[PDB]
Amino acid sequence: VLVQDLLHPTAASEARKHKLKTLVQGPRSYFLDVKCPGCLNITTVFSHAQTAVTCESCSTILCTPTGGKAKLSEGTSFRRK
Amino acid sequence: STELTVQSERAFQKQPHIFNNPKVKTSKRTKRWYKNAGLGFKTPKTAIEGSYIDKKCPFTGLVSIRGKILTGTVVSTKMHRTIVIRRAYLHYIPKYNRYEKRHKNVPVHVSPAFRVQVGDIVTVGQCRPISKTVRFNVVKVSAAAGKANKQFAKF
Amino acid sequence: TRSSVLADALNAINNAEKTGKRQVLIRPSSKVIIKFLQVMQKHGYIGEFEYIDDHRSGKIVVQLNGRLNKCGVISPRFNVKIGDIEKWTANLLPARQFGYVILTTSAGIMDHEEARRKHVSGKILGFVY
Amino acid sequence: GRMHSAGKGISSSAIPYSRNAPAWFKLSSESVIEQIVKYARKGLTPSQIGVLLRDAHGVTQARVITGNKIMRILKSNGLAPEIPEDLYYLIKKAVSVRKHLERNRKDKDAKFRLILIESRIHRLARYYRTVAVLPPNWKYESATASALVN
Amino acid sequence: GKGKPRGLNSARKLRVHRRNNRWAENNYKKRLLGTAFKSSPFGGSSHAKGIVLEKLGIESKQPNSAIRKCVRVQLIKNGKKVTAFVPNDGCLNFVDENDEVLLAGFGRKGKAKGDIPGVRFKVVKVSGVSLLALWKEKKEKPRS
RNA sequence: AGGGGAUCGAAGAUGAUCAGAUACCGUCGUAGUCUUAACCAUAAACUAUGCCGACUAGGGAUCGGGUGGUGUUUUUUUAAUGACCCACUCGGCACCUUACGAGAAAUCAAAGUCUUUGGGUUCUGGGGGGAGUAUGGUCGCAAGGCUGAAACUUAAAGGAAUUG
RNA sequence: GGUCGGAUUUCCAACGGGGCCUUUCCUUCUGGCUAACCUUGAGUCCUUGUGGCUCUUGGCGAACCAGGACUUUUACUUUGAAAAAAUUAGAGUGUUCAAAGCAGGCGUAUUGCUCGAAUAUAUUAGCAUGGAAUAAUAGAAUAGGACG
RNA sequence: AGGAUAGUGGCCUACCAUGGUUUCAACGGGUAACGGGGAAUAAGGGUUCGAUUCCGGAGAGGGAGCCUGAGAAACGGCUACC
Ligand SMILES: [Mg+2]
Ligand SMILES: [Mg+2]
Ligand SMILES: [Mg+2]
Ligand SMILES: [Mg+2]
Ligand SMILES: [Mg+2]
Ligand SMILES: [Mg+2]
Ligand SMILES: [Mg+2]
Ligand SMILES: [Mg+2]
Ligand SMILES: [Mg+2]
Ligand SMILES: [Mg+2]
Ligand SMILES: [Mg+2]
Ligand SMILES: [Mg+2]
Ligand SMILES: [Mg+2]
Repeated sequence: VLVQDLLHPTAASEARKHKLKTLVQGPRSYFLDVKCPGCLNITTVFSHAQTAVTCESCSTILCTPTGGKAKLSEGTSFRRK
Repeated sequence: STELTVQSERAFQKQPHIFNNPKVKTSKRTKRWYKNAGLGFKTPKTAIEGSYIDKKCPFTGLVSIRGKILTGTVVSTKMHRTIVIRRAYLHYIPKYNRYEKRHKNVPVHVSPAFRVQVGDIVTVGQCRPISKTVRFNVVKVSAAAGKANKQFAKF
Repeated sequence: TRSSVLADALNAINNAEKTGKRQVLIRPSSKVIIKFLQVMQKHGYIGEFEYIDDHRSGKIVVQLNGRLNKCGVISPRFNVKIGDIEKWTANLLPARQFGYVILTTSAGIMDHEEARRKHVSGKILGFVY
Repeated sequence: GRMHSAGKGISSSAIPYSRNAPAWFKLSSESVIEQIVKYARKGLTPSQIGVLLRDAHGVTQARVITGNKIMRILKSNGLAPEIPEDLYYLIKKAVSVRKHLERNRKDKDAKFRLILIESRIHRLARYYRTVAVLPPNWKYESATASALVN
Repeated sequence: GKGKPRGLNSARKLRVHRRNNRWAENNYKKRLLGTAFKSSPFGGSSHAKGIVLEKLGIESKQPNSAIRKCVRVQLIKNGKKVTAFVPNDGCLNFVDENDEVLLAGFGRKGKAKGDIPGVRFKVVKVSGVSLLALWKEKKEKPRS
């Protein structure tokens, strides 16, 4: 220590640090394109959904809220971004 | 204003030595004296075209503006033709090189040529003693909004 | 709650200087802070500093060259006449030959030598020596 | 923080730096506006409208995809409530606590919490009256509170 | 920090706090209450005259053993009774009873001096003649 | 004031001890202890450390939540889960080392960022006693609480540590 | 540099200023002293570095006088006018010295000349006055908004 | 609105309205309080004093009333009461 590059820190270090405690704060959540076997529709969901989003065809349940990231259903495929 | 018994008193209210000769009838049929208060203040069109008498008016009365010019916010409009302004200021205390808030309440005569409400800012000019406590006349109302017409319910 | 981001800035710089750090992070980094840093940078007490543009308030990374003894705010910001600048410099500065009392005058934020050259006065902001 | 507690938790949301997000959203800002309006007519508050929008759709920040905030859009579309959401929910909590207290005389913890909730209500109501969101001499009376909240 | 207000507009608070805590000083409290005028054997005076009521032998405080040869006198101007020490070898034979004496303090603004308990005054003159002059035999005590 | 009232136990009784013991000890035992409806508002109510905010040091733990795994585990001897392990992270009760710093010192991660003295703000103190007394006010059914002097008196009282 | 470390300078160093341009307010007429002249029908000789260019026809005049198509409000800070004398600080003056005082000094004394009796400060508030960093305040959200 | 005053003014009167001040400390109590120029001390900031040579106010044993006069509610003027 006692001499550091505060402007250009390590990507592993920022990945370790808290989301509010980086050099520039930003979200670590993300959005998922979600596909259920019922139909060919694509549903955009939030990683930390905090709701039980439902598909237009499979209009009962798609995900279950949890403390952090939403628990996607076992009969479901997903893709980041 | 024009209505509600301008002659509401036991005596006839009129500007002294301003004769409205009844023999000759002009178009206006009445004569109203007025003056500019000076010092850059302008006589309002309400004073020019009003019906009130108000012998203490800085524009249509017999009083004159001379001496100090003060500014303040209105805190009381409860008595007839007189308001109370609040002059807030900071008093320096040299030992602590600091300030303390202080205020004075100035009773000031308001001409019916002006409409004031609590919260308005007015400039007042010193005049001869008008009452026991009043020594100033409202000469300008520096009020644009008043913070009253924007608090209503929203539809 | 925060009441003087300038005070937090100068306290953080002072603590890094005391601990021997060569760089310090400052938040939220107002433009009064930026002017204070430019004055001490002009006189050489700090090096390059960097404004981080987050979309909320900004940050500053200041490079420290070990030449700073102490910097801090004078809170509250007393009004100072022309003749009380000498009293403030006598009270706050280690010597009459170096060190600066920072003023916020109508002509802008400057050091007391510049204020005396300009024959201007204002409020007292802080000091550096 | 925690004006009526000793807690010091942070637990905030960190909105992205990019004010023009997210380079993969394709729905029109106008279509977002009809979605907001139809949810308001369904009877949803702005916060949960934004929650369900962000959840079941790709709209990350409505103030980013659309040019205005949710409450601003609803006010522009004539759907603003008589009282704001946060004040409404504080009043609802106070009504719940009072209903509990009227039958639980010995719940002194509930009495303490009721006092703290009512003081929060009064502070927020004062702010809203100064910012003219509420009419002047609007008052939380604790007698018409249940009427105010229904 | 420091537990006192610092804002530019806190002068009223600072002045009032100083006024309130000023009452914990001794001299300020005496000046403001007028204790010397109200509760003090002298009326704030340096000296006072009195009529000797009696001669007293006051025992010395530890670790001293002595009889201090004081006098109980009544002041002319207010009728208060005080005890005055008669300072020198002898000089108690110069005082007598019913005589008129002049009294000063010891020098501790109250606060009985030395090993003499509860005695705050000393005799300067008797019958209009300085006690030092009577002790040095420069003068003689008048018959009257 | 009503109910309850096992136990223990201000008062009291009583046996010891003792010079005396209306103390300690032993055996009983009213009020209390429990409860309801009302009062009271005081504790060494103590961390004897006001509250809010920022920064400064090196670790191992632990509680709650969350994130991740060339991880394991009772189920399918290769499933969410739950339970453990590892790496983090936010918040919390705290600990260990040392103080670079502070302090009169004991000690303190705050009691640091203080003659290089200014982040915001509330309350309290001004040698020891008299005295939290007197009086006035106010609250209480009372016990008492809150507010709260003066005369006078006195050279120390007091803190931490050292040696005996 | 004939001027024995002794009195320098538009080739400038760093300052303290003002003005103009860069998307840059000075809201706008009233009559003329012809904008720090964006017009050379004329024309002024100092015999070859570069600031001492005459009668300038008008010609888009903010460096100027109160009538209102005239004013967001302060805190703060600069400068200035005044703020009795005495007292205070302080200049001069051999009261024999001094405290003081405001006197005195110089001619050939032939009938006289002359220095003075300074200066500074005296707060807050008020009054003008340059500045617009710091701190507060106001504006256009059901447009009852601005510009002609 | 009038009266009175040298004159403004609840200064007073008639009628009317219900106002005015206040924790930014009103109102009340105390002052061994006349205010100031100033004085003592004083690194800076301050603390204390100012009955008393100059300025302003007030009073002439205590109150009140008044005459004469440009000017007095005078007291080395008057009148009454104490
Ligand atoms: Mg709070
Ligand atoms: Mg404890
Ligand atoms: Mg305690
Ligand atoms: Mg805990
Ligand atoms: Mg004490
Ligand atoms: Mg009249
Ligand atoms: Mg009247
Ligand atoms: Mg007196
Ligand atoms: Mg005097
Ligand atoms: Mg007199
Ligand atoms: Mg005469
Ligand atoms: Mg006489
Ligand atoms: Mg006389």
